[PDB]
Amino acid sequence: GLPWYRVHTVLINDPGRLIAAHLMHTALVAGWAGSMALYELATFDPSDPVLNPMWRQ
Amino acid sequence: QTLTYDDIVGTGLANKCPTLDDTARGAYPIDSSQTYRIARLCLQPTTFLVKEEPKNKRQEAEFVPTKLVTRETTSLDQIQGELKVNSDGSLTFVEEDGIDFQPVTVQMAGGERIPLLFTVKN
Ligand code: CLA
Ligand code: CLA
Ligand code: CLA
Ligand code: CLA
Ligand SMILES: CC1=C(/C=C/C(C)=C/C=C/C(C)=C/C=C/C=C(C)/C=C/C=C(C)/C=C/C2=C(C)CCCC2(C)C)C(C)(C)CCC1
Ligand SMILES: CC1=C(/C=C/C(C)=C/C=C/C(C)=C/C=C/C=C(C)/C=C/C=C(C)/C=C/C2=C(C)CCCC2(C)C)C(C)(C)CCC1
Ligand SMILES: CCCCCCCCCCCCO[C@@H]1O[C@H](CO)[C@@H](O[C@H]2O[C@H](CO)[C@@H](O)[C@H](O)[C@H]2O)[C@H](O)[C@H]1O
Ligand SMILES: CCCCCCCS[C@@H]1O[C@H](CO)[C@@H](O)[C@H](O)[C@H]1O
Repeated sequence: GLPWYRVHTVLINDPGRLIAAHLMHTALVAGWAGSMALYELATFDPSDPVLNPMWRQ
Repeated sequence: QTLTYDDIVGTGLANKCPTLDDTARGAYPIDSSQTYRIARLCLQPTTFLVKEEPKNKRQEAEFVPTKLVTRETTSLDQIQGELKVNSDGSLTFVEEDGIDFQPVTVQMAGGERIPLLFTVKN
């Protein structure tokens, strides 16, 4: 069979499933961005942009 | 032209103090020999400001706006007391009784809730 480092080559001649895989990657990246923003909002302290701005946190 | 409870109920007007027309720019004479009282004192708050708690003592803290979250339950009303004429012609209101307190919760930017007993007791 295919070795483990080649499993995704099944997409090379399958444009529709390539689009599907690219869609899933895009979904994962967009979900990371939303998740990351929510985590930061749950931890960010906005009370002092002078001595505790976002880049200290 | 006089409103009933059923005219007012649920409108929010019950939390509002009476107003006077723009024509009411007169003068009410005080007879230093007469005794007076305030038959009704009403206080309708429109803004609640909270002083921020700063980390820097060199920094002068300011009063910031807040959001009222306990609805139209804030006004003081039906307050009465003596209105004394003092020897120097000044007047002193001495509060006696009435609905002279309201618990109020306002919310600061970021979510911190500030309860207070808004009052003119005594
Ligand atoms: C963008 C991400 C992505 C996408 C769109 C695909 C898409 C595909 N994979 Mg690939 N794969 C991926 C990442 C991805 N893969 C990763 C990270 C691995 C290593 C684990 C693999 C290993 C792999 C194998 C062995 C095979 C495929 C196969 C395929 C095809 C069929 C679907 C399948 O069987 O997946 C398999 C399902 C997964 C790999 C699920 C991965 C789950 C991750 C690792 C953890 C997620 C758990 C949870 C949500 C998060 C954990 C958080 C933690 C704190 C607990 C399809 C083209 C198959 C194929 O067609 O071969 C010819 C196949 O046999 N993939
Ligand atoms: C746009 C980026 C991109 C895309 C779409 C591909 C796509 C592909 N690669 Mg290439 N490659 C890339 C960048 C990319 N690569 C980079 C940056 C490197 C150096 C790191 C390589 C080095 C490389 C080698 C040496 C090989 C491929 C191979 C392949 C083919 C099979 C992949 C597979 O089945 O893996 C399956 C992978 C797994 C089942 C698990 C891998 C788990 C990794 C090691 C750790 C987990 C990563 C994590 C889940 C995601 C974080 C990613 C993010 C931080 C970027 C497929 C055409 C293979 C090929 O040519 O087949 C003929 C092959 O041998 N790639
Ligand atoms: C004018 C026509 C047209 C348009 C607008 C696009 C636009 C796009 N194509 Mg391309 N493509 C075209 C013609 C077109 N293509 C043709 C004729 C072919 C040969 C078949 C291809 C082959 C092709 C491949 C193989 C791939 C793309 C991909 C992409 C997307 C990459 C960016 C992305 O995913 O952002 C993120 C997405 C958004 C911000 C949301 C977009 C909202 C969508 C467009 C609306 C959905 C409704 C719509 C009717 C669905 C079909 C749209 C379709 C016309 C693209 C982008 C949406 C890639 C892709 O889909 O990655 C996931 C991809 O892998 N295209
Ligand atoms: C420019 C931006 C960019 C690019 C070019 C890529 C490219 C890729 N990503 Mg995506 N990713 C991105 C941004 C990007 N990513 C962002 C912002 C997020 C949110 C965090 C993700 C989340 C993400 C997930 C969850 C997955 C991918 C995967 C992939 C690979 C799919 C194709 C493949 O089969 O490779 C084959 C794999 C390789 C060629 C190896 C890549 C090696 C990378 C570059 C470094 C890994 C180093 C080290 C081994 C990781 C250890 C991590 C461990 C400590 C947890 C491709 C390399 C998928 C993948 O890797 O499937 C196997 C996958 O599952 N990405
Ligand atoms: C379905 C649906 C829905 C939902 C959705 C959701 C809910 C989503 C989510 C999503 C999400 C929530 C996502 C997330 C993602 C994440 C990710 C993707 C991550 C990744 C990571 C990584 C990749 C990492 C790596 C690393 C490590 C781990 C260590 C260090 C180093 C590094 C960085 C490499 C709705 C309702 C809208 C409607 C429609 C349908
Ligand atoms: C239609 C319909 C349906 C549908 C469904 C669906 C569509 C689902 C989907 C689902 C999904 C799609 C889900 C998701 C999942 C996700 C996950 C599981 C995630 C994870 C993540 C994480 C873990 C993260 C982490 C982090 C980051 C990334 C950054 C920041 C930090 C933290 C740590 C937070 C149902 C069946 C209901 C029913 C019938 C109808
Ligand atoms: C889209 C669907 C998924 C949505 C779910 C993800 C939501 C993430 C939202 C992040 C913003 C909420 O962030 C949350 O805010 C409040 C107020 O500061 C914090 O709450 C903290 O402070 C308040 C102060 O009143 C305390 O009463 C409370 O006990 C304490 O936990 C949480 O520790 C923080 O995590
Ligand atoms: C996608 C919807 C995410 C849910 C949003 C939660 C309310 S928003 C949230 O409110 C907290 C309390 O006022 C603040 O302390 C915090 O800074 C703010 O991010």
